[PDB]
Amino acid sequence: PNNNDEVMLLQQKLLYDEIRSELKSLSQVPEDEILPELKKSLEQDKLSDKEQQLEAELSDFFRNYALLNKLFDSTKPYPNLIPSANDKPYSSQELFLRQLNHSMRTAKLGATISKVYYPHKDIFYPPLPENITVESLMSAGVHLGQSTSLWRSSTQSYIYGEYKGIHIIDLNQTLSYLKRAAKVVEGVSESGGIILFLGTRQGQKRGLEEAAKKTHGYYVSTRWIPGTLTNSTEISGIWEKQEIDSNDNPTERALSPNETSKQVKPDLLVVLNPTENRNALLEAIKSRVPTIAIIDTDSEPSLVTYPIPGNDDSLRSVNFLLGVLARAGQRGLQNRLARNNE
Amino acid sequence: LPRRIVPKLATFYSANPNHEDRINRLERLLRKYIKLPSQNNNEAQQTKAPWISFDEYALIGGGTKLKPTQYTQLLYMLNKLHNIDPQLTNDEITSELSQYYKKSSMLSNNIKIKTLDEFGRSIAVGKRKSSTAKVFVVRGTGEILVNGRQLNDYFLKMKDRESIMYPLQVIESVGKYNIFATTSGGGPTGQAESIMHAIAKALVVFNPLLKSRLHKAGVLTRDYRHVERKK
Amino acid sequence: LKLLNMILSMMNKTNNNNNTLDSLMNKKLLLKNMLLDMNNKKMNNMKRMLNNNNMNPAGA
Amino acid sequence: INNNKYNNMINLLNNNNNNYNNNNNNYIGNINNIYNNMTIDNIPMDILMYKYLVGWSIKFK
Amino acid sequence: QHYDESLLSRYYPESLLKSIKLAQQTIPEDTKFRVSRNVEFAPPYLDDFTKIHPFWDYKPGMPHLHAQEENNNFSIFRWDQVQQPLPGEG
Amino acid sequence: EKGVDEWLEAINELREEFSAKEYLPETSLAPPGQSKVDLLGSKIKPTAEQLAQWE
Ligand SMILES: [Mg+2]
Repeated sequence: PNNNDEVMLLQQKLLYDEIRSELKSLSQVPEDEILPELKKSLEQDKLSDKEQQLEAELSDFFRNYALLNKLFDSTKPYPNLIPSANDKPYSSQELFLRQLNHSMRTAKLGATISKVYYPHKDIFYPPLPENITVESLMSAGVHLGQSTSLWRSSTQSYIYGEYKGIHIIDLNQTLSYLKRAAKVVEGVSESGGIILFLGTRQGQKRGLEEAAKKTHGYYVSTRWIPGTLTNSTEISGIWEKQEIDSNDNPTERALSPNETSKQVKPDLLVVLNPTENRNALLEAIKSRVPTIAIIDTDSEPSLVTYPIPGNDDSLRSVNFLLGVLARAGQRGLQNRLARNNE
Repeated sequence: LPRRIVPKLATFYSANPNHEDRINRLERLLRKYIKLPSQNNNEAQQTKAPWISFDEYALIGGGTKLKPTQYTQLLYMLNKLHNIDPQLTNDEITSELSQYYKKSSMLSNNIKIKTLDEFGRSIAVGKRKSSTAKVFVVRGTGEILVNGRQLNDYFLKMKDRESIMYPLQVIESVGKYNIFATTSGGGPTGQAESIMHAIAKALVVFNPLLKSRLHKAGVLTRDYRHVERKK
Repeated sequence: LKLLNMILSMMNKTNNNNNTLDSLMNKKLLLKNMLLDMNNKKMNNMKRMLNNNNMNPAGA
Repeated sequence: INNNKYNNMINLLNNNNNNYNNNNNNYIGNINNIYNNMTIDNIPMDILMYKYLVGWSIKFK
Repeated sequence: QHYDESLLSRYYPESLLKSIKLAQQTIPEDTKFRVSRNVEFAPPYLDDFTKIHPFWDYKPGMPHLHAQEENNNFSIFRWDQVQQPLPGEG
Repeated sequence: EKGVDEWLEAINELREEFSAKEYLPETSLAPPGQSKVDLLGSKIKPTAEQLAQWE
């Protein structure tokens, strides 16, 4: 119906390529071949009233947009695609875009998929704490504790039993502890506190980064520097701070050097692997920072304010519990930004 | 309305908050455009990779905290985004990568294409030990003059004559050029090899496609060895 | 009138391959191409002028 | 200071301050514009070297 | 650029106008000044050189290599203070 | 003189198009259907005899 519109452009585009190709052909020809013959023609020609019109219209048109102009100043998708000729076969890039078109429309015809676990959805579509069931926790593997040989008997009250040489964590208690921990994250988020998510086991970064992003919090996936909280001026003083309003938007006010050296202590610390982060837990205790952590059967519950009994070795179990806490924080943040609007 | 002071970066409590934030920004781009195919000219080894130096990245990537492996990780992601097919790239990727290109735009190059002179002669200079040689190469039939004298007169050693001929022997053009060589300083060996070096540099103008063969033969490399005062 | 004859000649060379969009469409497409070739020349001259002054007054 | 002079010239060139002569001469324009905001009150004292004692060793024998 | 005496006489002192007139009669208006990249004669900043700075210039009356006064016409008779205090804030 | 007529019609249409917006070389003078080309070759093409010797 409107294809001709695009055809009109392509016509010019083809013509432009022709003009450019033969501009380069004349750039090779020696001047001795063209110049003297060209000048001789003018020596044998007489300008007419019309010819003179362009003698000065082009002089100004070239003395306005080529010489007396500002060289600088003080199709949206894939705009650099070089389409192939209508007779030539598709280019590699065009085949990729032709396949992308198929992927959006046709590639998903025939059936829909239900009741299938997709790992990424644990991070991007975590459930709300009130909708979590024992089945959901069990599906994520949260009940699978450590070997009975590695039992830290201080966890006895969290254990449901032993099965296949491991201790089974009581998910009924996990759910109650998880709900309590989730409410704490929501409260701190709704109050404007700094929430730090600490996890240093391989693969946890993706979950940790999204959790911080949706709660406007912070995360550490690589290494907890011993002294980050107790020796904060020697480790974190150099890094930049900022002032923000009740909507979490940067105020842009420059900060006095006094305000930029003061310790910035987290209001809440979430630890995915506490057995490998004793340093962080002890600093949190020394600094009076409440902490949440996943407590496996070989982990010490009393080292944290709000333990969550659960498997800490599986990325699915960790990302499931982290996702729930992250969404709880998000709801607190959304309730704080809503009360500011109204 | 109430205002509070918070860490600027989500990675504030990490070892290097500045490097981790920059890596996260690049990782987001590599995730958003995971599908985009990569250059097939990478097999052709395109000669474009002007990334900032480790020291320059330390200004923006944590300074002393910056570790070499962290810089290596930045380059692996900058190159991967850079190697996306040019036709299928977008502005977002290029905008992010612009900040990491070594700044060399305000300045220009100092090399002008060499060309034959008004008489069809290629002029090059060569140096060996204390000797210097200025040769004039033109298309001819294999006539050579050294300081106005016959080659056998000026150079008595056949090995010195063979050195002068070697660059022409590499391009199999011994009978295709006339050489007018002028040399001064040092002795016979320094002058003969200085002429050899100068002929090789003068032959590249006649056919720049043979430079790689001349470099491989070793005639375009200036010999650095000179008499060293004992220390 | 090389100002005009050179541009007429350019279209004559393209007319060889041509062997009336060329009345207004090609004519415009040529003037614009020339302006982009005359603007790159002016950009190159600026770089030469900037590289021949002391862009770095205090240290470099 | 180096970026203040480059900006001054870039602006003085983009504003055009004989096309044939526009390929030989390098005169950018009025001295005032090239050195705008570069005076004796802010350039000299900031570039002076060896201005701060940062170390000292006194030996006796 | 060459300026008429009227304009130049409203900004520069009378003592310096004769030098400006002679320079505008010896340097042609079409002079294409070149920049030296070997020797830096001028300072890194703009200065008309019409005023003597109390710190960045030699002190009037003080002896030094380029003092133009005769040896019996110096005007520094007290030596208990630093002759040239630091410029600006001090 | 149709030649001078169509050339003078092409020069004034261009004037209006450039007048519509601030004239910047990269943007105003872009190829048809192109956002902008940057104002940024001397890669001489080997002659048939030069290429034959290399082969
Ligand atoms: Mg475990």
